[PDB]
Amino acid sequence: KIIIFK
Amino acid sequence: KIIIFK
Amino acid sequence: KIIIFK
Amino acid sequence: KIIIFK
Amino acid sequence: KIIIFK
Amino acid sequence: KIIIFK
Amino acid sequence: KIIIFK
Amino acid sequence: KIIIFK
Amino acid sequence: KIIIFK
Amino acid sequence: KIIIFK
Amino acid sequence: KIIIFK
Amino acid sequence: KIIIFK
Amino acid sequence: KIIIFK
Amino acid sequence: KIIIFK
Amino acid sequence: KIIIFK
Amino acid sequence: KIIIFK
Amino acid sequence: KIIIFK
Amino acid sequence: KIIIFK
Amino acid sequence: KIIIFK
Amino acid sequence: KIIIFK
Amino acid sequence: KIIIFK
Amino acid sequence: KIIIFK
Amino acid sequence: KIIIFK
Amino acid sequence: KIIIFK
Amino acid sequence: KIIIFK
Amino acid sequence: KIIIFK
Amino acid sequence: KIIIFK
Amino acid sequence: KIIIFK
Amino acid sequence: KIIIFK
Amino acid sequence: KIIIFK
Amino acid sequence: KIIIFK
Amino acid sequence: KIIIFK
Amino acid sequence: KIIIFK
Amino acid sequence: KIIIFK
Amino acid sequence: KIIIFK
Amino acid sequence: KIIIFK
Repeated sequence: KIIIFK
Repeated sequence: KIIIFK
Repeated sequence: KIIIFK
Repeated sequence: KIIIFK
Repeated sequence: KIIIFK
Repeated sequence: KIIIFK
Repeated sequence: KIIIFK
Repeated sequence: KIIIFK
Repeated sequence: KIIIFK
Repeated sequence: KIIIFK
Repeated sequence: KIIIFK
Repeated sequence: KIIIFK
Repeated sequence: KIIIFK
Repeated sequence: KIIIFK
Repeated sequence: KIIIFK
Repeated sequence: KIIIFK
Repeated sequence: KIIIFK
Repeated sequence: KIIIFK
Repeated sequence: KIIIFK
Repeated sequence: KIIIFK
Repeated sequence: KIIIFK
Repeated sequence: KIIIFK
Repeated sequence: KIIIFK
Repeated sequence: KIIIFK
Repeated sequence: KIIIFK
Repeated sequence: KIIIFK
Repeated sequence: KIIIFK
Repeated sequence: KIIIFK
Repeated sequence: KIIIFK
Repeated sequence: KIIIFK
Repeated sequence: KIIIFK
Repeated sequence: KIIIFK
Repeated sequence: KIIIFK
Repeated sequence: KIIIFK
Repeated sequence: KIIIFK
Repeated sequence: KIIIFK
């Protein structure tokens, strides 16, 4: 899960 | 989980 | 968990 | 694998 | 693996 | 693994 | 809110 | 809020 | 709030 | 009166 | 009266 | 009166 | 509210 | 509120 | 409120 | 006379 | 006369 | 005359 | 009178 | 009169 | 008169 | 030979 | 030969 | 030969 | 004779 | 004779 | 004779 | 692999 | 692998 | 591996 | 002879 | 002969 | 002969 | 042989 | 043999 | 053999 933002 | 922000 | 910020 | 540059 | 540079 | 530079 | 990867 | 990776 | 990685 | 010039 | 110039 | 100049 | 950037 | 940046 | 930066 | 916002 | 905001 | 905000 | 700029 | 700038 | 600047 | 004004 | 005004 | 005005 | 070159 | 070169 | 070169 | 001349 | 001449 | 000439 | 520049 | 510059 | 500079 | 790479 | 790499 | 690297 290399790049995640929320 | 390389980059995460919330 | 390499970079996390909240 | 991910690469970002300018 | 991640790379970021200028 | 992470690398950041200028 | 603003987000940049460059 | 402002976030930058460069 | 301001965050910078360079 | 956010920006004014004369 | 945030920015003024004359 | 945040910035004024003349 | 006003925002100016490059 | 005013923001100016580069 | 005013912010100016580089 | 010259005026610039950037 | 010259004025700059950057 | 010269004015700079940076 | 001459002016040159970028 | 001459002006040169960046 | 001459002006040169950055 | 090369000449530049900018 | 090279000449620059900037 | 090289000349620079900046 | 503001700008000349030969 | 503001700028001359040869 | 503000700028001369040969 | 990456190669740059600038 | 990365190589730069600048 | 990284190499820089500047 | 070779030249590289910015 | 070789030249590299910024 | 080699030259490298900034 | 001025520039080579392999 | 001015610039080589392998 | 002015610049070599391996």
